[PDB]
Amino acid sequence: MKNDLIRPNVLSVKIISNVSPEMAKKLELEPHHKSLGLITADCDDVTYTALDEATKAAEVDVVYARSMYAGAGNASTKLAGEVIGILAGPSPAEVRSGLNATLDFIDSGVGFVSANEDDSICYYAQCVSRTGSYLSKTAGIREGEALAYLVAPPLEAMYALDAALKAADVEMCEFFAPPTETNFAGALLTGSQSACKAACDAFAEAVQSVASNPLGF
Amino acid sequence: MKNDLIRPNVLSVKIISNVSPEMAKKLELEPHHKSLGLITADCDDVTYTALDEATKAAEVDVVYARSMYAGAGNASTKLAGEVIGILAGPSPAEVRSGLNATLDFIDSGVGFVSANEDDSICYYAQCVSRTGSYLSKTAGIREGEALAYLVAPPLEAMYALDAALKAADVEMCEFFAPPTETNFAGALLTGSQSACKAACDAFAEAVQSVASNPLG
Amino acid sequence: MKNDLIRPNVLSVKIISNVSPEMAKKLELEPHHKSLGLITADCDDVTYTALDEATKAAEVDVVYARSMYAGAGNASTKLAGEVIGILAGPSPAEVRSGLNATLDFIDSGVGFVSANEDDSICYYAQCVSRTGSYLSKTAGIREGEALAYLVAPPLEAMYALDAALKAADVEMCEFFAPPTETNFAGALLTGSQSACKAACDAFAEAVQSVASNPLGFLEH
Ligand SMILES: [Cl-]
Ligand code: NA
Ligand code: NA
Repeated sequence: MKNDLIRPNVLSVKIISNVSPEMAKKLELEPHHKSLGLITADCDDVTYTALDEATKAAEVDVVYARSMYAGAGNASTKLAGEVIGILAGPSPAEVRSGLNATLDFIDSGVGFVSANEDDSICYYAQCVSRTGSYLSKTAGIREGEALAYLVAPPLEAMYALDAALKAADVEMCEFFAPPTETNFAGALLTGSQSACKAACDAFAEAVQSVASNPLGF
Repeated sequence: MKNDLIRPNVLSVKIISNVSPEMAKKLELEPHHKSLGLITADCDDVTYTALDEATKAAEVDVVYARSMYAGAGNASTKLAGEVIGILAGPSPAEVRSGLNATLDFIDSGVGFVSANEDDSICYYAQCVSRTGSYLSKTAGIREGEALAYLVAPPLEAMYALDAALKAADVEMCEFFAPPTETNFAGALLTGSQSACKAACDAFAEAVQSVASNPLG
Repeated sequence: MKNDLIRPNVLSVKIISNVSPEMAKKLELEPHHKSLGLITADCDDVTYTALDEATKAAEVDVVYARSMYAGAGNASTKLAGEVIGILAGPSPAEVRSGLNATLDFIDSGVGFVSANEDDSICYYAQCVSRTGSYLSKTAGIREGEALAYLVAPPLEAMYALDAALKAADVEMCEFFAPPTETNFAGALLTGSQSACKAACDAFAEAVQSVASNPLGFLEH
């Protein structure tokens, strides 16, 4: 239904001790990163937000994070979902803490929101009040600054990003040009917490406007 | 069934009147681009042809044109389809004129055509008699010159492109190396209108030939 | 079930005699690339291995080879599968021999293997004893050198690759970072034949290990 949360799910979790030199080199790991935590899930941008939160709760860095082509609904295998993330830390203890924090966030009630009856249009309008080390690096902002994390399907996102930019004193940090691997689009916007919230609200309203009247021009 | 039109459908259309500077930058718009026209549909190359047609009698530029991964049949949301296009113009009125032209073309009877009994193989063989500003730029020809816009699934397209090039006095301008985002392939060929027509006919026949004997 | 072969299937095969010069240029064909063999199939990495074999068996080069987005299961048309390969040679006969060698290999018993009961996790762990001209070029090794060709879905692959690198005296030549077009991941590793074989076995076991307990420590 409209305004329902689309529930995100974790599919697979694994820890590696004493990562191989070859893999460390290929992943451009820092010397302290001896352990890796792997995770996959069926919702990419929620998971990216979750991994960022994990960098606040534990001594881990996000060293790999990528989306799958055509989204979770089109996965051909059980554990692929639509995202893989890799946390790195000095030992399995730090990594375990980071994975647990990631899991907790994914199960916290955050998620994409449905814009219609059969949940075939949905969006993400998440105000991150304090970034961790991953989304702050992605956006090119100081760790701890706020972000509006806005994602919707391609036309909805372009229309709604424009509305969001006009509604608040925010800057465009990163543009996810359509298509992302999952055939969405969006942006990371920064500003005061107030400004990011205003942008989130305006984005949500604008996506809903297009969902309610897709051919109205 | 074979030779049936695969009807293209427009899914969403919206106009942005006074585009924000932040978006103008990320989209690399020109200073005279004040308004945007957004469109999505369930068939990309038809939409690209329609956008180009819109540039012919309206002051609009195609500033964004991208296809969706794995095509319209694999779309996960209702309005994504398999293409997004953005027109930019001096005003919302002129953008609307541009979109009106685009929509008219998409509904004109152009489209992908089925090559077999269950429509599981299809192709585009469109003679663009007179290009606009978009496809002429893409192919590297003069606005107003002709193109054969040829698209099919990957093996069929390679086989049929060779057939078209042998059949007609045309040059390859742009090659859509397999896979495009939709897992198709094709090319833009240029030449006289009669040569592009001869290319189109030969392409269609060759795609049909492969569909009829894919392992021979 | 676990250890079942996922049978690879060829969907289309065609020969172009005397390719038009216009095509020949865009495909980056060489003066002796006068004719083309085209093949599509529903399994990409087995086809890449097969095309590499063809370069040993016949006077052909692999001039084009790409995977389709989101894999064969999501193909929208009948013949797209998840891979297109193009062989080129001096004559239709050498291309014909090339394609015959490709087809022979694809039906040889090679393939992805299931890691679980419903075959929803699968992997490729192929020891190429002696590379042809295609995979050697891809890996940056000399033709004739051995490779472990390792592919699995993203988490399984990252885990099992790291396991294979620890298990055997191999080096990573090429990393297929997740996602490939098919939403898999893997690598080409080189070393002696026995070492590549050791990496393959280690890769396969590590993928099976994840498949048998996808949620790791959450499940203990
Ligand atoms: Cl674990
Ligand atoms: Na699908
Ligand atoms: Na079974």
